[PDB]
Amino acid sequence: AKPFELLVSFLNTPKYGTFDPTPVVPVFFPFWFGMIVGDIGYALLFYLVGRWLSGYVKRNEPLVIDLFALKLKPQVIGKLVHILNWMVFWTVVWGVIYGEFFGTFLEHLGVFGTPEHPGLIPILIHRIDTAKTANLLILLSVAFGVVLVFFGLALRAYLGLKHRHMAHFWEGVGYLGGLVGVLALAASYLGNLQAGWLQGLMYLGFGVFLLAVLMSRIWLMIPEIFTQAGHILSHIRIYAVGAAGGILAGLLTDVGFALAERLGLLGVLLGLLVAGVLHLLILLLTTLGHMLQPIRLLWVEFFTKFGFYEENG
Amino acid sequence: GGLDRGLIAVGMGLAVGLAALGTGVAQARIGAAGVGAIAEDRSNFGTALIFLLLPETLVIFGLLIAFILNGRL
Amino acid sequence: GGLDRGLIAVGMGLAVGLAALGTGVAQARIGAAGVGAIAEDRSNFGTALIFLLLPETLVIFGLLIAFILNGRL
Amino acid sequence: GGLDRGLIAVGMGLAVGLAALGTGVAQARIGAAGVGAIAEDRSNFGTALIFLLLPETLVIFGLLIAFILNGRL
Amino acid sequence: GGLDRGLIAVGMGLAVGLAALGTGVAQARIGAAGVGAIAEDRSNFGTALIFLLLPETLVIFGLLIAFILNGRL
Amino acid sequence: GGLDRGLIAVGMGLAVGLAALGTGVAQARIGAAGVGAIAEDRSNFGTALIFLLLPETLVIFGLLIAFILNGRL
Amino acid sequence: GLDRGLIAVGMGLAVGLAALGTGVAQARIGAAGVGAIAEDRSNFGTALIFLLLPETLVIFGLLIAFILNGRL
Amino acid sequence: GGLDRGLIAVGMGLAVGLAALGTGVAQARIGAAGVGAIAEDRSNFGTALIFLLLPETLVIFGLLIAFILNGRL
Amino acid sequence: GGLDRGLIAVGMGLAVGLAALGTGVAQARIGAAGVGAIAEDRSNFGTALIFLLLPETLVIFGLLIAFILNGRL
Amino acid sequence: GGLDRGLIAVGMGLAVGLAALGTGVAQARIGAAGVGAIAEDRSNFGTALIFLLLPETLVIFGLLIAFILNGRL
Amino acid sequence: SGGLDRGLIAVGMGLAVGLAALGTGVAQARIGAAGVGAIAEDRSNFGTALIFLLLPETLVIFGLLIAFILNGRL
Amino acid sequence: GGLDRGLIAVGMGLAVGLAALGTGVAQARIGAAGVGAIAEDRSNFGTALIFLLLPETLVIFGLLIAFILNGRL
Amino acid sequence: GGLDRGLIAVGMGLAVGLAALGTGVAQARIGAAGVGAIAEDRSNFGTALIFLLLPETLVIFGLLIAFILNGRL
Repeated sequence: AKPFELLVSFLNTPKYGTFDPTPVVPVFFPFWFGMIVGDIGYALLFYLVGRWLSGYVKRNEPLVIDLFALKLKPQVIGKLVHILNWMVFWTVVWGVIYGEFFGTFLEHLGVFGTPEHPGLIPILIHRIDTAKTANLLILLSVAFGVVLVFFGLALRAYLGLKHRHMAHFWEGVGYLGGLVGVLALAASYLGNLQAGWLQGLMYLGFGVFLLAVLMSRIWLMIPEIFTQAGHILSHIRIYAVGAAGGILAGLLTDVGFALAERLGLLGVLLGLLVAGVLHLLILLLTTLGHMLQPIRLLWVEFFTKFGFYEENG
Repeated sequence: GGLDRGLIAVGMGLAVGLAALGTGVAQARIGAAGVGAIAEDRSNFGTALIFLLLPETLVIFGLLIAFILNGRL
Repeated sequence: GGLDRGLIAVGMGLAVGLAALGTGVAQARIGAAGVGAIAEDRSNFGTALIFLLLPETLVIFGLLIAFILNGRL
Repeated sequence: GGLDRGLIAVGMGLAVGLAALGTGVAQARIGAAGVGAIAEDRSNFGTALIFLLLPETLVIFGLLIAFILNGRL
Repeated sequence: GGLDRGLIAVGMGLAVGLAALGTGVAQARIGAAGVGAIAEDRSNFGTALIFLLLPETLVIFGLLIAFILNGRL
Repeated sequence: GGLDRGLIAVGMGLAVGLAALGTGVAQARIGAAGVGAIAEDRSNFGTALIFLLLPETLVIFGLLIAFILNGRL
Repeated sequence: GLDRGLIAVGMGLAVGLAALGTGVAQARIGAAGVGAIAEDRSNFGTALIFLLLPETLVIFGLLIAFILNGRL
Repeated sequence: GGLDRGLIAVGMGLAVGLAALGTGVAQARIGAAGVGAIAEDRSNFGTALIFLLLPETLVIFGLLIAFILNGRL
Repeated sequence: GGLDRGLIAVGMGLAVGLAALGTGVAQARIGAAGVGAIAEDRSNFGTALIFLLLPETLVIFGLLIAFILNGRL
Repeated sequence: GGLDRGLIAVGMGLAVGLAALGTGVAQARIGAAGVGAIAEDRSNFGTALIFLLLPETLVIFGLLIAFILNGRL
Repeated sequence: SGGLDRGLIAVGMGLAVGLAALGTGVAQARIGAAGVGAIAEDRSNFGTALIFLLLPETLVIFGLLIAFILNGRL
Repeated sequence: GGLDRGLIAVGMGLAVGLAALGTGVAQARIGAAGVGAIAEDRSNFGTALIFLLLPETLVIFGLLIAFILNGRL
Repeated sequence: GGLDRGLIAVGMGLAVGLAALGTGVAQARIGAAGVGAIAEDRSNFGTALIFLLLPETLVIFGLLIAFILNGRL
């Protein structure tokens, strides 16, 4: 649990007497990356890269990046090797439930079982069944964000109470009332209505919002409630990025299998060569493409909902 | 067999594309200015950065309209 | 025929989209000017940010008229 | 339901959207120059307020047109 | 009535919106120059407002075009 | 019969709107430069007015074209 | 007679696009001309000529409009 | 199929209009260059004139091809 | 029938293309600024890479709605 | 029938139109630069001539395309 | 599944890939211009310029893969 | 069905025209820079000719597309 | 064949034209800078040539997509 605080350390310290925000991101960030990737083959070559990095570690002498002039971390390099271990087993398990990696190997024979294609292991999720299941998966993605938003508001209320800073606590209470009201109302109106049950709780949430606002009468931040709605809605990208990556990998394996079939008896060699070359280059691009999104999300939403950009310790 | 579904698709496509165009137009200038400000200061960091995050609500609006018109289906 | 509501839907989508992009083309220039002025200033940023958040009511108008024209259904 | 109603909705939406675009393209330049002035003077702030508020009648004019078209609907 | 009412609706809508954007870019350049002058002179307000109000007559042109055609329907 | 009057009217609308666009585009730059000149001069208002009164003949052409079109209607 | 509406919209965008072309032309040349005016009262008449010059474009557009009107 | 002549006309009209726009921007820039040259010299006026009378061959192409396609009718 | 699916395809294609365009122009401006800053510094490069690789939310939402439309089969 | 040649005429007109537009786009900048050089120089006139006369390729190609499509007509 | 649907999805392909290519060119214009302006006197930092200019091509590959999969629907 | 032939004519025309516009907008800045450089140098004209002649491949691609579509025709 | 072939043709033309024009504007800016640099330098020609070579991959994509969308015969 310890090493991730070094990653946190790249930004400023917080004011003393406040909450220590480190331990959440050890369990959350590799979770998010695993949700993204599912590319266990990249994890394999990545593990080889980690073997090379540990080769430097026993070669304790710190390298300098030629292009970027950056002296190595080696202690912090080992901290990396640990967090790389965390993200790699997360990658492994999410790719396991996404059992096709490199793409969908079951073209020529039953590598995996599907309701359509017979195979060895009946797999759970494909990229074709997501014609139906994407809605449910996106709902899960939304719930994922609302969980961390609730954690952030709870912590902010707790610190507002501890500091005897009751104004911010009251503003948080208003945030809760408005959030639950608009969330439940949108869920009812967009989805199934069922007005006989939930209309009262929507009205109560709105009443809580307005009561907190009126006790906090002084020209407050209804636009910031709108922005925090933007914040909770912003985390949807987690599904889309991984879906695009899986679609691309499936396209690459379709290309490889078609080259294996339509190009005669000798098409397998060239198909696998081209597929490997394209796969490695697209991964070279998309790994650095994908890596920074969840840390960006954690940064902006968590530390804006939390709010710490004051006095910098 | 109604033909309105493709109309729904093209309408939401226009909405989201126009929203993306406008927000990117914002992001270009404000990001360049933020690069200048942080490169000279580094203490205007978050203050410049939040301005980059401002126009995303314009995106999520048209996303919401697209979603409700999809849910009409 | 039922093909009517798809056309009104594309009208809503296009309208709100270009309202958003006009918002963005305003916001880019005014935000760049404001953030430069505050990088000089560091104090006038409250008036700067209210200037930024000022004109956005146009997309609110577009979405509300889209709302009522949808509720015509 | 009628085919023409989709047309009038489309026309209303595009009208108000292009009006919004004109409003934004005005607001960009005028707000940039105005805030450039106010950042150092801060005393002509009311004059800048009048300058920014003046061109806004176009969109409310357009939505009045949209309202009377809904009345004809 | 028929669809031709929808067609005249879209026609007046595009006319008035396109005139609106032209007036918008006009007011953009005019307001920029006007605030640049008025920050110092504070007396050319009359000619500045006259220059600003000039293209709004051109907007009124599209107003009367829409008026006569909706009288025709 | 039918199916034509709306077409001629949307033709009138697009013609007059495009004329409006061109006139406003001209008026923007020429008026902004004229404002700068007259602010620096305060005496050359007549020639500034002369330069501002140039473009509107295009809109005049468009509106008279619309007039002859709806006369042939 | 749908052809009447078709040719109407055709001449409409033709003359309108002509208006845009002359609009941008006059925008640039007049923007330069007014700055010239402050001392170029000697060259004032020439500035009038250069401003007036691009009108042949929109009169071509008007010619197209008239010949379409004659055809209909 | 008498509807042929309508799209014939719209095609030739948009052709000549777009050629006209190309010449419009061409003469805009070259006229700016010419008056900038005039600002320091008297004799270069005829040279600048022939430069700015260069690009009209494309619109004469457009109108002649429009005439000869009309001759098919 | 089935032409609705083609309408799906054109709507999603235009949506993702517009998002691509807006992201591309934003990247153009931010990349120019960042590469200038790095060419001066070479020590501030990571932040510039961040600013470059911020705005892809637009295109990923475009692909999101695109594959939603595809799965609407 | 006539629809066939109507479509091909539409294609001819649009193609030659934006070929002309591209020529105007190129010619504006190259002519401005050449005039700016030759105003002070008045010696490289033949080089100015060739640099201005170079880009006729796209319009001559479009003219040949129009001719071959009319031969198909 | 239809007659005209193949060409309809084809013009969809064209829209997507062409707009993506245009956006990529828009990015590449400014970034390459600035990079070559620097490397004119630098002659050493071509690497950072090239790693800048390569990364917009993701915007290309999104459009081309979308066109490819909708064509693979066939 | 010759309307298919009209369609392919439209496609060929739009392809070649858009390629023409692209090579023209290239040639604008390329020729401007080249003529400035050769006014400075007077001897480096061969490289300038090469750099101006390079973008021909686009209109080449358009014309070969047109040729092969006629061959299918 | 059929009308679907013409739709194929217009889609292919749209794609290749957009790709050509994007490459054109990219080459415009980068080649202006490169022409200047090689005008003073004469030695870094490899960088300029490879920089002009790199955007052509987009119209190569256009080549391949046009070929495969022609392969339906």
